Amino acid sequence: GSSGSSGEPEVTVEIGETYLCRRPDSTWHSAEVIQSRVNDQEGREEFYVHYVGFNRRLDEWVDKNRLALTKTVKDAVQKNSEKYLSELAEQPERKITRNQKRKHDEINHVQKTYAEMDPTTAALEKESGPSSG
Repeated sequence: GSSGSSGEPEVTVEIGETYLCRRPDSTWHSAEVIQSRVNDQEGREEFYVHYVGFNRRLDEWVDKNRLALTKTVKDAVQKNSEKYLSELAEQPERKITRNQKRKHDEINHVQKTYAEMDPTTAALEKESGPSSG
């Protein structure tokens, strides 16, 4: 499928780096990006590239298209021979963690009882006597 595009990325140019600038000879020639500027009156972009292999009385602004931005544009992606990103270091990756807890307890109680006993008890002694005789 794929017919209607819904959004697209925006290219970008980097200063200090070298790019392939088109030439009026069906060819491309490297050119260091001096700086970058935008036209308000015209409403376009322009990058002052320097042809490191032509003349010193050159150095002129160019257009993004005129430059080589991604394999997308180039002389021909028939062969294409280049290395890959050359950068290795401690990649950003971390995720600490921790947790703990504890709880304890114990019931308690006391009880006691008593009883009251008898102290002491007893009787006396009855008696009697006659009279006659």
